[PDB]
Amino acid sequence: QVLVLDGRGHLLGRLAAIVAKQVLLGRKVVVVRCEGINISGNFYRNKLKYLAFLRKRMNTNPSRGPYHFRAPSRIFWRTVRGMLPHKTKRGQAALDRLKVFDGIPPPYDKKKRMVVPAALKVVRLKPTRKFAYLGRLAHEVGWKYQAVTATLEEKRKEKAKIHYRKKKQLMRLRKQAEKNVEKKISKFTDVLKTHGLLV
Amino acid sequence: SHRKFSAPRHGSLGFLPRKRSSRHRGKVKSFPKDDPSKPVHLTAFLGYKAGMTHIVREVDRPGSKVNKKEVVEAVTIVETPPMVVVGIVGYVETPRGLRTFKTVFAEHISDECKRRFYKNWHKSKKKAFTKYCKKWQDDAGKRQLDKDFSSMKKYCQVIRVLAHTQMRLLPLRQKKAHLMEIQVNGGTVAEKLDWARERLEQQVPVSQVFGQDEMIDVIGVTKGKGYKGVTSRWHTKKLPRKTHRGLRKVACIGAWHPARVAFSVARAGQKGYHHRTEINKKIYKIGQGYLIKDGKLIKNNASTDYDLSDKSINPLGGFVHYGEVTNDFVMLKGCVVGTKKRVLTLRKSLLVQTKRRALEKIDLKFIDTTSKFGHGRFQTVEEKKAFMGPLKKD
Amino acid sequence: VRYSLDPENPTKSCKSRGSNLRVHFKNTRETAQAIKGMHIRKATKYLKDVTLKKQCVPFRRYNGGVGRCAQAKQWGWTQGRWPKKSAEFLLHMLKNAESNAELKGLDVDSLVIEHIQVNKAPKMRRRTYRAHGRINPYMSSPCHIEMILTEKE
RNA sequence: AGCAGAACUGGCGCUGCGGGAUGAACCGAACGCCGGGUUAAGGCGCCCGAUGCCGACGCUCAUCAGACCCCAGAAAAGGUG
RNA sequence: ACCUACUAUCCAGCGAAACCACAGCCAAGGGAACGGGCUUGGCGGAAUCAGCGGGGAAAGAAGACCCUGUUGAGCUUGACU
RNA sequence: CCAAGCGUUGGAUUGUUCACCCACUAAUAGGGAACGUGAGCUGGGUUUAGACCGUCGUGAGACAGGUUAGUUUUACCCUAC
RNA sequence: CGGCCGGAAAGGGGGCCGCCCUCUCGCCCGUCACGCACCGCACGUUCGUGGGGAACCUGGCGCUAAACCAUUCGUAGACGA
Repeated sequence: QVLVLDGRGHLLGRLAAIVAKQVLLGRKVVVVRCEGINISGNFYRNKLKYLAFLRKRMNTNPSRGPYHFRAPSRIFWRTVRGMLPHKTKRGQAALDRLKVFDGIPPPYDKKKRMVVPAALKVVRLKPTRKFAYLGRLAHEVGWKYQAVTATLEEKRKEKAKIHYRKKKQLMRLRKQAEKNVEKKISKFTDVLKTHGLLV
Repeated sequence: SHRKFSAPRHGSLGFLPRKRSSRHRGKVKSFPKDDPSKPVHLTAFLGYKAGMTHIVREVDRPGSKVNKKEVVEAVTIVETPPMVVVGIVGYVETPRGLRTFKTVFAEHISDECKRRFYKNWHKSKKKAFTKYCKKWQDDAGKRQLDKDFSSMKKYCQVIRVLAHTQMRLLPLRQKKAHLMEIQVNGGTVAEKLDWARERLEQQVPVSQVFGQDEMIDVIGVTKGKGYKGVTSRWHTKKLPRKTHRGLRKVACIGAWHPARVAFSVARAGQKGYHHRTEINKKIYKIGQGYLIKDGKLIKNNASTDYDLSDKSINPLGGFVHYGEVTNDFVMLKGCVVGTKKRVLTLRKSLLVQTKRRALEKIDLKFIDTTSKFGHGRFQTVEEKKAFMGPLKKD
Repeated sequence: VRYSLDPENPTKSCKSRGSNLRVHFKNTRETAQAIKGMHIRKATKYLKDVTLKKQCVPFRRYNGGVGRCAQAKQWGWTQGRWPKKSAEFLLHMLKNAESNAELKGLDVDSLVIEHIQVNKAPKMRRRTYRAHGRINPYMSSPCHIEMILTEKE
């Protein structure tokens, strides 16, 4: 009932356009690993794209001007907000269903992350083109927690490896379990093959 | 059109929010970073401004016109009684910033520190930490305290210490001590935690933290000056005498299509009581407080290698509007922020000090202890007695 | 006469009313809202503290340019004031209202005011003198005050 | 010259509607109150109804890319991109 | 730069006036050619106090500067009677 | 070539914009924001009514021809700070 | 049912040790019998001991505080703070 989308390898505008439509349909979408979001075009193109965005501020009072968010999660939150009717009541009610996170929170580390193949770099971009990581772009423009998130993301990398290697050994005993017991499960096995489930 | 003759703007915009400080005690916004090679030590201390006086010293800077000459320097007197460590705090480090992990206090807390946890000490029953101090005489409590300490061994990255000043030794009217987190910089987390556990309920003198001829940073609140105009706060040009609506103002504020008045224009408002951070202050001398041995006390705080006089740094009649300095003190070159009796934050430098100025040792020759309550002309009381002689009242 | 609100129980209720009282309407309404819910002996004690500047009257509606004081934080407000004539005229009225209750045989020490209403009286006519031979109005603002107390334990 | 003065016809003035982000003159189409269906001009990644077609063929990398009549900005010349 | 008096500040009391389509946060666009309202965006949090003069193309008076009226007045003369 | 980060002065004369000269300086660059800025200041000049001189007109009077003296109102409303 | 540990980036009633009672009842096939068979008809069927609020229950376990005003201070200040 809650969409947990992994942001690694996902294009900024293609993911935001699909999330914005799903969020407006009453679906709670949680986007995770926003530092893995990457944008087509060379890195130097996107930097001045964001640096000239920084220059756009209110002259008389910059505190009332555009709030330039530097975190990768809030940058992705900004581009979804521009894809939504946030000036209306239903637009702001939609944005409450969106939840962005840098790295992976402990609420969402022990969960399966969904992947949008339509909003993917490997699908929508030619292999000879250039792309820019949002995580590198954020720290290079004012984000202070890239190395902070990298070590905490490093910490859960072997912690899931322990779970996965235990998971393989857990189902290695499962796959070996049929190997001793075909003589008394063939009654259930063949009817699962006539209907096409193990063939 | 354009401005006829160019001139730099009045006032820096880095100190733009010239409001009254939300805090009264100076705050360390950025503690010095730590490396595991150094031993564990304190990085900040909290003192109180007493007064200022002269100094005489030899200059040993090569290549100057003033080399090997006697000079006078304005020096601040900051009375710095030792602290009492009452607790420690651990900090886990998050992608959203720095977050406190767990705060562990002492078993019994002195009533000077208990003043801070109350807005009204007279009406209160002084019931703070009464059930928390019951955790130290039950066997489940000690195991929980060790479990809390063992939890900070694993997860905490930055460890600070909670220490408070001692109002009993100071001559100030107030008795409410100021709590302060001081970051402990040194080795790894484990020995850092064990060192602060030992230092609980212990006296921390100034000499552990700072040393002589060392760059430090002074953090404090500006002297209050109340509501002020643009001429006093921003130092703008006074308008000529022929102005009708006044002359201590700003004449042209803004342009037309800039339909809002800008944030960069000098306007009247609160002047003073601003939080400030002054860097590169030189410690000429870390003094010693009054102490009694063999019956009589020792007060030769103003004694140097050449003066050898048993006078103290307290001038004739005491420091103006402060009192008498009886505890140990630090002597900082140049004026510091804040008025008399103002709480001052002392902090180690955030920059690597390798200069001719910052590595020059100081040898004091004469400390001026004359009366600052007017044009004083005598160092000690008995020197004036030898000059005046007998009086009518004798 | 024809009161603005009928009491839920006329046997346990007493009334008082003051018409064309020369006191400012805006100061009277502000102290009428703060006096509405309290007990009658709590009401009289509070009114004496207003005269002695011990407890303030929180100005909520007619508060343009009214200075703020430290005593308004007890009311969850910032702007406070201590109107003297406004509290003094409606101090005699509960004294009038106390006499009506004892004449009806009601218990004085348990009366609770529930309704108090301040209505604008007709404005008196004076004048002031301005520049270039001009005369401007000097409207007085008296007001009508009527309240109803009720027995409640 | 969004300047002044003429010829034919159509519009605005006198006129709402869909579209061109908006818009007196542009495109389509003119109007009693409604239901169903179907279109014009325009569009069909999100705002924003509609391509979430297993769309076809090629061109293009910009450290100032480009994106739809009116229309809202560009020339001569040069490039072993 | 500092000092004094009366204000300005607050309080006890008494207490108006000008002005007021509705009311008031901005960037760009278009528009009757310099928008608080329209479009696209930036965004937006009760009630207030002391200042302040950027804006409200601020308030004062159917522009006296210019022109028209087959509207006049003071004055002059080689205008007409 | 990148480059507006930081600076671009004190004075004689003239209301001056502009202009010239003296001196210093690293340099004394050019400009916009209703030809920025009068409820911020000044009224020196243009540009009333009083006058003087030159030219023109018989005359009343005229002169991007000079000279002289000539009331610079109001925030306590909303926004912005 | 008790412990035991594993969780700190915004942390689970997760697993393991022994317990006094429980059945091969758990589940899949096949026999016996029963269950308003409400006589064709709709928001049925859960998460739901859902969140919040008064009042009623039963007992156990407990705790006997602060803030503000006033006054004072003057490191502060128009008033507040």
